[PDB]
Amino acid sequence: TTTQSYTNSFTRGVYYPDKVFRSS
Amino acid sequence: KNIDGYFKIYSKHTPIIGRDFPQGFSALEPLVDLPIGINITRFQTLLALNRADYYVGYLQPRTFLLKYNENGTITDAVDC
Amino acid sequence: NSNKLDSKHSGNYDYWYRLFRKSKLKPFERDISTEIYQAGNKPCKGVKGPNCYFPLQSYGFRPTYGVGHQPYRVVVLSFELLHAPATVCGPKKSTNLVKNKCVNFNFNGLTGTGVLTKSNKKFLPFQQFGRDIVDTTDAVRDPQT
Ligand SMILES: *[C@@H]1O[C@H](CO)[C@@H](O)[C@H](O)[C@H]1NC(C)=O
Ligand SMILES: *[C@@H]1O[C@H](CO)[C@@H](O)[C@H](O)[C@H]1NC(C)=O
Ligand SMILES: *[C@@H]1O[C@H](CO)[C@@H](O)[C@H](O)[C@H]1NC(C)=O
Repeated sequence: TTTQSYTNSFTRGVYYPDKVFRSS
Repeated sequence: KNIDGYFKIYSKHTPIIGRDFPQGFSALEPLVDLPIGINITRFQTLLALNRADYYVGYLQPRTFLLKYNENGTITDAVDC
Repeated sequence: NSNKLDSKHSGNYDYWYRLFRKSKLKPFERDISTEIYQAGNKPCKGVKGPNCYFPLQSYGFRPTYGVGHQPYRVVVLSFELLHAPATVCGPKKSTNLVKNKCVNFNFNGLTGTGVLTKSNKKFLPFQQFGRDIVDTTDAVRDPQT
């Protein structure tokens, strides 16, 4: 079985869109 | 994601803190890229054997601003 | 021409081929079957000789024929050059570096002009390209170094 609880993601789930180095 | 095929997978492993779902920023790094090119509309999970997880979210096209670290990593991001 | 692997003394009748098929063969179709061709109106499959022939005959090969009868080895290549994710491509050629010099570079498909040298970047392992604030290619990772 499983539950269908709902929560808030807050700030999370950010990946690199590309593979291009960037600084500052 | 399956944009124009070209299946995309990103992963990152954090030992977590006393809580389960944190707020501290954590970048997501790519692992593999290969041309699947098949219809993907349904999603299912697999389990294990034994004798509070599987947090699932969805994505929408949004505009984001990301602060790139001097080393090239990501330190802070903000939704628009 | 393969007259050494498909030819030995005392003959060889290993290969087969079909001169008798009910119709033509559609593009890229294999019709491996042993069905005796019908002649006239007999449903004959027990009769072996007249008016009931085996569908396939032999390619009996020996080291001594004419050129037109030698066991030629034929391999055909079919490509699919359509709008699809490329999977098989040719042997792209690599060259030297020659640093501290104005050199035309063609790094992994990123072609340009300039002078290249060693850097002290902090490229992540997954990283391949480099840029700046104005989105102009700044640094490139050597794919073979
Ligand atoms: C989404 O979560 C927040 C708080 O966690 C709140 O807006 C609401 O409970 C949820 N919205 C739903 C379930 O539609
Ligand atoms: C599957 O994908 C193709 C193109 O990738 C599309 O033309 C087709 O409508 C899709 N079929 C679905 C989503 O059932
Ligand atoms: C590239 O391939 C050559 C040939 O095997 C090998 O000697 C060299 O170490 C390789 N270098 C890298 C960076 O993979």
